[PDB]
Amino acid sequence: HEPLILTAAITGAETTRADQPNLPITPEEQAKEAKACFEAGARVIHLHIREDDGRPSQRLDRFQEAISAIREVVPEIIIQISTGGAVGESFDKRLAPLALKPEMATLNAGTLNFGDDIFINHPADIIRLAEAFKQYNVVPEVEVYESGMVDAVARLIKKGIITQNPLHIQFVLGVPGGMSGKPKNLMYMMEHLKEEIPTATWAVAGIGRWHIPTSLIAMVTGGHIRCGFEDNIFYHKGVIAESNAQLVARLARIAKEIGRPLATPEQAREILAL
Amino acid sequence: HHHHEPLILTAAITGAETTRADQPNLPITPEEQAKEAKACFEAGARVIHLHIREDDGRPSQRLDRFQEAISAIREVVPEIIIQISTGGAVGESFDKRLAPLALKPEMATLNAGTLNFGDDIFINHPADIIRLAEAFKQYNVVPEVEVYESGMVDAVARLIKKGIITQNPLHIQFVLGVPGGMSGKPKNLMYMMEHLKEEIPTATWAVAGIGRWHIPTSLIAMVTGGHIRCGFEDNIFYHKGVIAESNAQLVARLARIAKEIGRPLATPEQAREILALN
Amino acid sequence: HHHHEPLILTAAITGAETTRADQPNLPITPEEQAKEAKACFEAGARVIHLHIREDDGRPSQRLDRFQEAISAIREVVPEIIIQISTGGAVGESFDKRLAPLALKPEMATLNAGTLNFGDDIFINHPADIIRLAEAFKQYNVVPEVEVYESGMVDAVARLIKKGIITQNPLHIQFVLGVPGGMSGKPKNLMYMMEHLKEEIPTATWAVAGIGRWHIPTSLIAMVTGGHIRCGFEDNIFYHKGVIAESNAQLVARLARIAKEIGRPLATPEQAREILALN
Amino acid sequence: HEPLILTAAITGAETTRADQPNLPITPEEQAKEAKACFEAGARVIHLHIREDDGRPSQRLDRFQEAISAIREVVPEIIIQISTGGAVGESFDKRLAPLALKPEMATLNAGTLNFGDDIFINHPADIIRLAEAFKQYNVVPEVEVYESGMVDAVARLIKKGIITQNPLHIQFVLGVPGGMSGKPKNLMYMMEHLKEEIPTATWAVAGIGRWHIPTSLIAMVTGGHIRCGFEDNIFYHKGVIAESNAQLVARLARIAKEIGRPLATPEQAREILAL
Ligand SMILES: [Mg+2]
Ligand SMILES: [Mg+2]
Ligand SMILES: [Zn+2]
Ligand SMILES: [Zn+2]
Ligand SMILES: [Zn+2]
Ligand SMILES: [Zn+2]
Repeated sequence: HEPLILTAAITGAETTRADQPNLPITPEEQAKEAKACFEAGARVIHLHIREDDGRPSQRLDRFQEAISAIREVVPEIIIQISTGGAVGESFDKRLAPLALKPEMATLNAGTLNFGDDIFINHPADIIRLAEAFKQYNVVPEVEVYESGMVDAVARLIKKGIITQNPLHIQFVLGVPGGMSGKPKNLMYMMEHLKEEIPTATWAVAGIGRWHIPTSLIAMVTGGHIRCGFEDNIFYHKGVIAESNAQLVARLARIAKEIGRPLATPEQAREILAL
Repeated sequence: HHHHEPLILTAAITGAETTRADQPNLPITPEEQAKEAKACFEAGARVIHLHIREDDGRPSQRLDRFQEAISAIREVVPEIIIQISTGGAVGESFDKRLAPLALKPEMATLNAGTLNFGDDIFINHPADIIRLAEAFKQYNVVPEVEVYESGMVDAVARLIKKGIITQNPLHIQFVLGVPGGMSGKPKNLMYMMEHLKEEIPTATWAVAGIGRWHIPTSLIAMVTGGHIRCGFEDNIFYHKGVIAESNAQLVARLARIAKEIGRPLATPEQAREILALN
Repeated sequence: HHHHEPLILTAAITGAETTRADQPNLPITPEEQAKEAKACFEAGARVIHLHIREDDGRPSQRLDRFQEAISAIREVVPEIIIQISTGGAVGESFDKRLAPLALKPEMATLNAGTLNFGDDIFINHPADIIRLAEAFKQYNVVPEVEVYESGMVDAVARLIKKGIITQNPLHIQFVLGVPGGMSGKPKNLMYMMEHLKEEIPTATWAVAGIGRWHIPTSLIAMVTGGHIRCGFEDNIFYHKGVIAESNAQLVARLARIAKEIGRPLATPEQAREILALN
Repeated sequence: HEPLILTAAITGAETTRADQPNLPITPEEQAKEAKACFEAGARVIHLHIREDDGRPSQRLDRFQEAISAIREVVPEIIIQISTGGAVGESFDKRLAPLALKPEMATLNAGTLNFGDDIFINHPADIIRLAEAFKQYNVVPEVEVYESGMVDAVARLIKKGIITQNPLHIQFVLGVPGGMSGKPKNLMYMMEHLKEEIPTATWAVAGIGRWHIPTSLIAMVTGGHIRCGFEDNIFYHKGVIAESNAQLVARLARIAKEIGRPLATPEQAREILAL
């Protein structure tokens, strides 16, 4: 019965147009998808940007273009920019777009092996990013891939480095190298978070095949849900999705079947302390 | 992966306690139960969990009335599995609860313990559990073992060790949300499936969520390989404060959610195979 | 951190079922119980969970005999907390189980549900649970609420919501390992403490592990802030196949383990504060 | 009732002689400590080496000296060499001592932030180390700091990269950056491992204040236990330990109190598939 906030992670850094022909790459494509997602029930867009050639971008001008396009089509949507970017990107380039003063942005809470590579978040870089969030008055969404990252975040809170309260945690489950999205895991994580950061709220992203199991557990445990091509390009096993909005709409339908209302924009901002 | 695990839906259409005053759509007579069973089957149900009533709504244990209901359902929907309750109504004698196994249904419930049950006690004395287990062997009926608490899993495992229950694979029905029993919160259903895997590794399972626990138990079962029971016996509401129109309406919602997520419904043949009814 | 959580040890010295034939060292008479209570206190126990017996070993509920035992224990060890059982023996009437609250002990048990209990049923009808809860208020006695299954936690939480139990903080005693109840495996004790934290956030807890579950429950409790019950009522063996020499021997082992790990034993004053007995 | 294998991690890479005056640094000191630990109940020594000045070493000659000294005092002990070394050490230097053909050695299963630094185990380096274990016929002890590392190891098993069965996993709990040693966590990890790698055996190391909680849970769940100055220099809060053997002996006493037998050398080798 608690409202449900749906996030659409519409582009990401890695997904190709060859694999997912409906992948939005340009600001205009991203705005069109954001409108469809909003109408389907999404209240947050998790935003990565691309150059026209499809390579990942960290350019401030390009971020401003995408943010402006999305805002103009759906002024009420929450635009959450990524500070993760493409694995391997320099930390300075990942941090810089906070200067655009978005409403929300991601804050990655640890390092992990990530497929064939390593997604690096050095402890000193986490601290400097956390300080930049404060300086630009941006509300973090803290990305957690493993149990230990919750404790790490709790220590940064204790030290006064992360002062946001309530803090919003995004469990990102199913990375090869990170915690999987099996139900035991999501239950463990929400309970672990409740022990360590009792006032934190949470959402879950389930990569690939973990999208459905994470979503259905979150539905009935008060959690919020992320979906989209950044995490999963398939609507069913072996069946490419038509759009990010198709993925959002399924979650909206399930919420309607079970009687869990979707958050209004106002409710989403209240819950996320925006 | 859920795309490869057939889902068995059970409709517990009548029960012992639900009233026509609370749920105007409650099926009471054999004819009414047959009609509802057919609609439930068409909506995706493969098992009916059957209690019977007299025409005036009183719970019954009579063998003639059980046969009337069984035959009515079989005549219109022979494909569905008719699972007889041996739990019956509040305070019923154990003799009357056991007797209908002599009708040789495909399946019947075997309650695995005693618990406080609302304002009363649902009594299953250890010696009676044993004689009921013996009756399942005598009459060649497959049990569905009803579990309301952790310790009932251990109790069943002891009966298996003692050779009192030899059915393998054994089917366990978690019944969660009784006032006096374990609730249907997600932590609990996760705990129970994992506990069952430790104690009875080859057992299969279903969950029934009483009242407000219907939705949480169903969605967890969807994505953990469990099977799902619904129906007026357990829950008369489609949403909080919104009475369900029929048992089939409840079944159809579960079928729609399964279809959304790509989990196939068991065919009658698959339901019988999974439950070891052939 | 365990170095800062006092540990309350309870000795359940006699019980209703344990026999002198199995355990030659079992204390039966008030004098024997007093001697054992003193030795247990010296070994680290702060609470005695008291059942009484007639001289021939039969379980008793008589108020004159309860007063005799209580007084005998108080005379030699006034510091120990004497917690009266209201569970009593197999099949005992609820009237006789309730009556000793009129003796106004510091603490008494309040059994939170019915369960199969070995070959019998331990009956706690919902209406009787309520009238016992009412008696705790009438006689100004603090309850220790005995929980054998998950659903009993929910039942207690409902009585708190209804204002039937107003004791706060409430002390819960998990009793794990009864045949018919939840076992004392580590998964279970972890689940139960976490479930209790969700449902009754301010409750404190202890664990009793019947038989082979004594060691697993004790070591988990040591490092999770729980308190620990031991004694012949629950377990007559020091090791598998090795009879315990006394209840104090069991208490002393727990005290030694606490000392090894640096967890302090509660003083009598701390035990009373924690249990809200002042 | 199942036998208990105690491991003594006697030296490590970071502990100083100033903080723990009884820290063994030289091969001779390490041999003396190993004998005392063996007599107290230890069946495995987890071995890091130091130069005489106390800096961490990866020199093959120095490893051979330590291995020889320990072997000569207690021929029956199992000598498990570390391939973790000091955080920041080159992977080539970490891998090289496998050429000495020890009975067992550690195999770190992932990257994590580790205090102020990052303990790096690139996916390609994990693979090459796993292949070297096979080439030198060394049995791994696989070090796991987070849930996701279990899945990662399971994938390497599926691919035939890790073929050891039964595989021995060491949960290392309490690193700042890794999973903590709280009871919920250890219970979760043993159950998660049972789901993902059903025939694996396990031990736990609890860093610092997590030594006691991890040990007592392991005692009664069939797990094995690591202790020692590498992980914890305190016998009680604020009370420096006298020796690694003191730490081992407490665990032996608790095992004796509860009736869990210590593994004989033969039993330890059987359990660990040596
Ligand atoms: Mg399109
Ligand atoms: Mg010395
Ligand atoms: Zn992203
Ligand atoms: Zn029924
Ligand atoms: Zn008692
Ligand atoms: Zn090491």
